[PDB]
Amino acid sequence: PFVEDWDLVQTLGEGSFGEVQLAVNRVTEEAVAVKIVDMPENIKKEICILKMLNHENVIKFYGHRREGNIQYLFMELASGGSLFDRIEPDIGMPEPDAQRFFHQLMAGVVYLHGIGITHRDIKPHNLLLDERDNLKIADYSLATVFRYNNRERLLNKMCGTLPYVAPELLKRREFHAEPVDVWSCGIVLTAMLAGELPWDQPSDSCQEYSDWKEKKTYLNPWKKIDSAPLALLHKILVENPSARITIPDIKKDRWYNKPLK
Ligand SMILES: CN1CCN(c2ccc(OCc3ccccc3)c(C(=O)Nc3cccnc3)c2)CC1
Repeated sequence: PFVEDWDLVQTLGEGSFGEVQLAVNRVTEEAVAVKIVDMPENIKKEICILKMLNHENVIKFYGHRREGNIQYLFMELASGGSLFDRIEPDIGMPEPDAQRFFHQLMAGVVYLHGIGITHRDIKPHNLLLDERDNLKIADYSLATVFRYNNRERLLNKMCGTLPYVAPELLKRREFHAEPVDVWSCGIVLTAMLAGELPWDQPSDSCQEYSDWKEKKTYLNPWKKIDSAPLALLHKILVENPSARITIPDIKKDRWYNKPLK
């Protein structure tokens, strides 16, 4: 029935593990986002995490259907598109829009981490907008459990997107999940405020990453950023994950608490 219930109108994007399509129902014309996977059982894990999600700043999971070898995952379509499309290259966006999206990103991330889930691929492509421009964290294909029965487990898989990835994930055999998601959030904030990513990756072979470690914020992208948010970015984009600021402390930051417009 699926082909008789739903029409796949277009490609929306690809997750790390899969591809998702705009689907419109042939009776109701209801429009949804559908992820279709040809069935290895990473998907079983993805589904199970998707079933846990209940928050305003996380995408809405409708449910799943398995037909043939193929699995179907249905989710709320984000009528606002992705955050990536609100970033003007070389410019970013107005500082108050950035702050609001960053407040919302932090709300979603706090939520995930409080259920012991790490997203592992936070970037503007995976941050979607509803009709009222409320941000929603999407794509749980790399998400995983880092805390269960109140015990933390360290991660050891490299994954994500290079320019968003924390430097410890390139160097350490094992590392803590939360500080890696905090890192990526800082790269997203950079992108929102400067319309460009600071480095290809956070390794010593990368000159722009060295420049930042030497504190040369007279260079781009940093020179485009006002002093208050830059001060936050200095706390987030700290190489040593154990000195990196934590989300509770982000919520006390000066710019984070600045009334804007
Ligand atoms: C008017 N249109 C409305 C829809 N517009 C739009 C554009 C990209 C999208 O996803 C990109 C994506 C991001 C991550 C992974 C794959 C694809 C979605 C969307 O709703 N996707 C989605 C929803 C729920 C769960 N997952 C993805 C919607 C573009 C503007």
